[PDB]
Amino acid sequence: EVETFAFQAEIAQLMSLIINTFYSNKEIFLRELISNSSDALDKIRYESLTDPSKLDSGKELHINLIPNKQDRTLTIVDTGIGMTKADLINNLGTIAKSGTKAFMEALQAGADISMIGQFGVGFYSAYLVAEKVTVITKHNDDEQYAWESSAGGSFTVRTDTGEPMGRGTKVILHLKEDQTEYLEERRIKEIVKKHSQFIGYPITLFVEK
Ligand SMILES: NS(=O)(=O)c1ccc(C(F)(F)F)cc1Cl
Repeated sequence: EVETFAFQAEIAQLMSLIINTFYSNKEIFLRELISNSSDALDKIRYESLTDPSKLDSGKELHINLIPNKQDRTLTIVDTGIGMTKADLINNLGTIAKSGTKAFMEALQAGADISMIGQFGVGFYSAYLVAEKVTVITKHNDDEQYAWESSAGGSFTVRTDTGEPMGRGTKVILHLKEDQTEYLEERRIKEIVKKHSQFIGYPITLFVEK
């Protein structure tokens, strides 16, 4: 059973801008998603300081980067706090309407797309490199859900029948045909070293057969 939702008009506008603007510095998508992962890990760590049972769904706090050249996907997995179904529908836990408004004013006032994370909507930079994004998530207070969008104004949400996650979020980037450099080990390593050197969780880059 799949539910289909329309993006708020302002978020559809943000996604179209990300997809249509000529902007060569696409690599910042990975910094933005790793930063969201770290924020999510901070949240469950803070909750665990006063309630250790919040880690019963998994004590390890980490980020994994999983390229798959056969599927042409880059997956970013974190064991952070996760998202409820309500969170997913509400723009993946962001204040995306007000963040988009601030972001587009900044762009007309000299800013560039790499600054997206300062406006709290960095998730949508995934569409710099992905034709489709799937988000699998598990929050302690809800079931496991799958969010998905190929832009075009709509997204779907469904209960996830896939591999149980324990707790956290998995962002699956179905990469555009000309963006497969982000599946190469040396390219991913370079981006992590450049932009994510001060992330306070282990970032493990998986290798492929
Ligand atoms: N930037 S991201 O897609 O890797 C991401 C990571 C974690 C979370 C959450 F907080 F919910 F766990 C949400 C997102 Cl959207």
